Amino acid sequence: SLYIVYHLASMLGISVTNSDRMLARISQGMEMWESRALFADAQSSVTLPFRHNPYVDVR
Amino acid sequence: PEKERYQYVVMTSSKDVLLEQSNSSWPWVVYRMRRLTGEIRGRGPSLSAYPTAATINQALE
Repeated sequence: SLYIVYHLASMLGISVTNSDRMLARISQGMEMWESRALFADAQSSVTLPFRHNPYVDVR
Repeated sequence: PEKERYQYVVMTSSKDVLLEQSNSSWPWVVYRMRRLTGEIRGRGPSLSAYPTAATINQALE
């Protein structure tokens, strides 16, 4: 949710943010919460294996 | 009895019998090197090797 808030603010700020430095910081907040949101979603379960393993499947 | 132990028949796929005999032996001798219990056909060392061969051939391809 917080990642979407920053990302949407980044899109609006293209036209309405006064300072380039301020827009850069908003975009930095977008990227920061994107990684944290991705980690939080991903770490809850194990990583699934590949479905295609040629050197094993050929046996 | 021993002299009649092996019953031998030659016929066609439409069940037309061409020859019937009874002898003390039959033409065939069957070889096995090793055998898994419950199976009549054997399993030899080249059968043990083929999964390894399959991996090698895939690697070379």
